[PDB]
Amino acid sequence: IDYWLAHKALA
Repeated sequence: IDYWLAHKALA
């Protein structure tokens, strides 16, 4: 992950 935190699948 690493980035996910500031990205997340969101929508």
